[PDB]
Amino acid sequence: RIPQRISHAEALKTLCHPAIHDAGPCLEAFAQAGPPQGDDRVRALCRRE
Amino acid sequence: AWVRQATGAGGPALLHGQRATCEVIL
Repeated sequence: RIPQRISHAEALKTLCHPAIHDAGPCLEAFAQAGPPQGDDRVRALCRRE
Repeated sequence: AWVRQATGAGGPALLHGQRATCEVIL
């Protein structure tokens, strides 16, 4: 029973990692599964960007 | 087409068991 603290700045090794901010695989996973079949979703498919 | 899109337009996911409910407006 020795008190042990954990927080953001102690977790900062993995928080400040470049593969966290790298959403390359997250890009490709978002590109694999297309739009689901919802009445909201088919309408929300529109041009803006 | 809005109301069913507002909600709910043997499922695969069940950790505990079967489930029941009902509703009375009071």
